[PDB]
Amino acid sequence: TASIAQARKLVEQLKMEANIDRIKVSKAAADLMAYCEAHAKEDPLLTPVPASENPFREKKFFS
Amino acid sequence: KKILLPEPSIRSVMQKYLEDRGEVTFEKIFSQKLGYLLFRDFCLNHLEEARPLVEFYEEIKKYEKLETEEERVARSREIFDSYIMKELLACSHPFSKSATEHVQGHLGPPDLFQPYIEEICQNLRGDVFQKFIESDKFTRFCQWKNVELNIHLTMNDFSVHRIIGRGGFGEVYGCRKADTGKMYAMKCLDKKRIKMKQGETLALNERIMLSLVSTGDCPFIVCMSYAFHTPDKLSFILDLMNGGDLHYHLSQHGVFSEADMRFYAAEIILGLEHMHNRFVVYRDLKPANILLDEHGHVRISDLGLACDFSKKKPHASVGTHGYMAPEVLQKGVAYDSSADWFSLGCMLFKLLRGHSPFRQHKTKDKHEIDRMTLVELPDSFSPELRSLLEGLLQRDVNRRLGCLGRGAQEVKESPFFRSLDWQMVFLQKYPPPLIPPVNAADAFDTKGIKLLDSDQELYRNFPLTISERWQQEVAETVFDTINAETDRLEARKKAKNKQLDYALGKDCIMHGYMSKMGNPFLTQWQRRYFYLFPNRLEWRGEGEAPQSLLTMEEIQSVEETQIKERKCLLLKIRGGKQFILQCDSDPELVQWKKELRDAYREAQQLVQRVPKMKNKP
Amino acid sequence: SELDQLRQEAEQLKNQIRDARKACADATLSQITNNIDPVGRIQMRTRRTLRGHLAKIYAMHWGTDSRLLVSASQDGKLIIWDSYTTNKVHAIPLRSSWVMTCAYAPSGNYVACGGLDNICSIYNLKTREGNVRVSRELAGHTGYLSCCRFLDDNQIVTSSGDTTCALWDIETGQQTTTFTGHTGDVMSLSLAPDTRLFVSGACDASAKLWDVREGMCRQTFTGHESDINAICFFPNGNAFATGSDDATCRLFDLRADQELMTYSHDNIICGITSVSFSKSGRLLLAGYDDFNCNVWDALKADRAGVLAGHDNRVSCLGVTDDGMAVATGSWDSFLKIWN
Ligand SMILES: Fc1ccc([C@@H]2CCNC[C@H]2COc2ccc3n[nH]cc3c2)cc1
Ligand SMILES: [Mg+2]
Repeated sequence: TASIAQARKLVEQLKMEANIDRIKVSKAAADLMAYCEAHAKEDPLLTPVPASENPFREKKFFS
Repeated sequence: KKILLPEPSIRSVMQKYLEDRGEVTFEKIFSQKLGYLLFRDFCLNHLEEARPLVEFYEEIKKYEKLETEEERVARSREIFDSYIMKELLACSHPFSKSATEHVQGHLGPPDLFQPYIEEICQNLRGDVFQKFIESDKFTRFCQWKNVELNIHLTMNDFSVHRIIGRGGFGEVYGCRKADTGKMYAMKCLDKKRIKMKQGETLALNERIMLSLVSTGDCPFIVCMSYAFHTPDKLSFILDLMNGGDLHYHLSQHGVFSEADMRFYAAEIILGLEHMHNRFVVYRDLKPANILLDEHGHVRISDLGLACDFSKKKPHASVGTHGYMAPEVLQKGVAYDSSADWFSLGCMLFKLLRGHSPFRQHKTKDKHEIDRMTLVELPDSFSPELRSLLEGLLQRDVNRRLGCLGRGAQEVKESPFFRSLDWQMVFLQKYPPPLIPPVNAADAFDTKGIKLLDSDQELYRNFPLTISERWQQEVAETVFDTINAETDRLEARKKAKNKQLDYALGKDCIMHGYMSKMGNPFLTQWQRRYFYLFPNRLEWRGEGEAPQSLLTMEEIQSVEETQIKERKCLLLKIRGGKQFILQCDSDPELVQWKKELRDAYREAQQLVQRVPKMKNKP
Repeated sequence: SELDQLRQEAEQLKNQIRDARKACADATLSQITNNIDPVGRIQMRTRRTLRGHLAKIYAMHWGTDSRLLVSASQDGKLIIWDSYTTNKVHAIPLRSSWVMTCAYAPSGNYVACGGLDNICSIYNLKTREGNVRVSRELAGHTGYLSCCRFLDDNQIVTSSGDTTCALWDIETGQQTTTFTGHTGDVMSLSLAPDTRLFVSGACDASAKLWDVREGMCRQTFTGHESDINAICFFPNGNAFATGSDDATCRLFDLRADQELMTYSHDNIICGITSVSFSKSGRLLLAGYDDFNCNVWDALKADRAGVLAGHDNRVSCLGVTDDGMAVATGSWDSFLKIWN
């Protein structure tokens, strides 16, 4: 608490955190929504899958 | 009937039990009869590093017991040459330079190797003692110690024989301890006869006195090996004396000669010396309280009126009138061992004249005898016998024999005992004058009495077992034979596992056998092997991994309970459930309670500071 | 005072960071995703129930094969399960009963665990004669091990109750890089897919994004009102979700450098123990202390599913890399596979 090097290390870190390039939340949000639509075709939890491709429904034949 | 040792798995519980009492030091295990027998077995047969160190110790002990210099000179040559000199040749003596100096010049006594004894202990007090703890012999020591600390004697542990003594508040039987076959004497006192005469203090005091004296293996005092009680009887397990008392033999044989009395006087003196070295005054020395054994040697018995002047002297007039010293018979006069020497002079006088020295002309009244408080010795007495009796019967304690600073030694040096070698007296080598051939120990001789809980709590700390006495009895009877039967049994258990340890390599605290309770209405007690971990308590079945367990977080309290007069542990679980565990021995019950209490208290305090583990609303 | 100045301009820099963030909140994620269709009712049923652990289950981890998974339990054991057959591949007895976390290497050749022993223990699975020996004991932390994740078979990142994270070299055992910054017990971490970055939640109610190679902290995300117990990266690596004892899950974006969404409800008060995304990131699964696992619409912040099957606290969860199923470990000593 009473350390000067502790205060320096804190300030120089808050400089690294403050001097970054930020984008608009709308830009960051659209990129996330666009990713979910781009891979909604590849998400087994999002879309129902038949018992053949699903190794957990009623398969039991495994390697 | 026979004594049975617990399984080797008992080591895990016993080792922590003894470590919590500092009983796992070299000094405390080496000075025990059974511990020594196991330590030497490890050193002689299982470790060539310590084999010469212990052979040297045993040869010295055999040399200390030697009697004559005719034998001490011949043996001291072999011990010095074979053990000390041979190593100096090959320059490998592991003893201090000065240690050999003291023994070297001393050439042409029994205690010449005492400086070496300390040096041998140093060479064993340490890394040699460490490998013994880790060896299978210390496991066998834990197997025997568990038996010693689980002794709960009852009448059923003995085969009672005929009565060998009546008097006081009970009677004495000859008996045989079934588990080892040792012949003892059972002094069985009726509590109702004790409370009726307000003699609780007397009975309680006798065991306290027996406890102070029953060590060292004294051959001239009726020592105690065990003490237990039933709801109605107080049992003392004492040395067997089936030859009757002197009071009886004094009337059958008659008066004794000076030489026949020199035998009895010599052995009683050594007995008095043993009590006085332990700060115990007998205060009731008379022919009635001196028993004979099968051969004719004598012992001092019945320590009821014995007192302890270790810290503060007594001063009351307690004893049998006609034998009490002037510093005793009067009231308000402090005293110590000085009373027994005057009692000896009064008693020795009776063995010659057939009557008490002051009971003149066979008077009957008690106050006729205590009057003469200052001594006319018959003319037939030898000059040396008078010099002894006059010193023992002096009114003044400053001018009393045996009360001049050196104690019993002053009585040994009397010219009446010039003919005696006191070493041979101690070894019971001198022939007893009277060999007993049976109603030979009687003394000078109502129902509807209450036995409340206040009476049973007076005899609360009465149960006692002398550790030195029990280990000696075991060592001379079944110790060698039981270790062999146990070894053949443990080897079959170990060899069977190949054709057939969960605690190693982990952070296991303690593991052993307990019996959890299933349905109590079915007498369902399942013996499982338990493993205690810092956070859980697991148990397993027959050759199977632990099916279930019990976490330390669940445990709320560890309490001791009774189930069918059997001590069990009561674990209260967080869900209001109960968990009952029966231990196979008292030390297992104690250690499991402490370790479980320590574990759940530590684990609960540790989880409290862990957000991943603690409980949150 | 020089110390009073460095504290003065430190609080003056924090206001600059908040202003820079508020200069980017032109819209909300809820506004952006207001147009897309809801996900409906995600109905998952218990496919497998993994039985074996004797006490509470504290942590789990899937293998990259989306079949094998490792679990750490209060019974001082690691069990590597075959999710397809419910058979135990390995029953590793641990040397310390106080285990808290476990990890499964991407290669599946090594597993790690640790806890109040303050050591990360690396176990080699495929040995010479099919044994499970301890291959390395990474000692260096002064507090309990809270989480650990393999980078490969030679480097691993750990988090501890000493308010630090660490990068280890497995072969040499050295503490290669340390990640100082947190002011409270670090609880969980999650690696970015590219493994140049990782985030970490601590009991200081903050999460930090670290650079593995540079050994520094790039961004610090605040917002939670209680201890952050869980954290997981969004599949595209530009965002991550957290779970806390404040009964909320929150979503943070790295490029916007602020919170985007909060997953809460007045109906829920118990803390979150674990979080994970579906393969596409559209679903956010969180394990709660009320013995339930809730499925959240990551884009619309609406509760879409519930996994009810455990009688005690759901202490950990995880989705297979192929997104086929979701495992749930709980204090009731059971693991259940949901699909
Ligand atoms: F309860 C009793 C029983 C007997 C005696 C007698 C009464 C006569 N004087 C000797 C004593 C001690 O009696 C014996 C008799 C035989 C023994 N063997 N071992 C101890 C023994 C003690 C005293 C109290
Ligand atoms: Mg007196």
